[PDB]
Amino acid sequence: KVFGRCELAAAMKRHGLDNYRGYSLGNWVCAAKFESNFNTQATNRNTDGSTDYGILQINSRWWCNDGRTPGSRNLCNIPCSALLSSDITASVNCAKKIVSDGNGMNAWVAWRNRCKGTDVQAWIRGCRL
Ligand code: NA
Repeated sequence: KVFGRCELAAAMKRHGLDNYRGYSLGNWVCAAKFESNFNTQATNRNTDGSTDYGILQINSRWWCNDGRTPGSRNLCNIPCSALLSSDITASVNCAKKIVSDGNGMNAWVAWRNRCKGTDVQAWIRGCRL
């Protein structure tokens, strides 16, 4: 599923991401835009052989099991394919654990390089939220 901007904002708000650990909703929509272009089916391989999955590009090195990342962890206790679903529940619940791990949203390289320090509230402008 490719989400609309306000559609994703509304679903993220309903799942409790607005101001989660102090990050306003615009931060999460900005992160999703530059991580996956709002596409739940996005995948990208990393140099170490791990793979990033879903709308927030969650990494199999630490967070999910894809059966092809030996020696890795599965801290969200999910198969990585669950992160590709049109239902974003698993992605959001895993993201909540990531952002709580001490580095905040700096865990997402696209957020640090393209969202941090910008007017992130622009990403929810116009939405009925
Ligand atoms: Na893993």
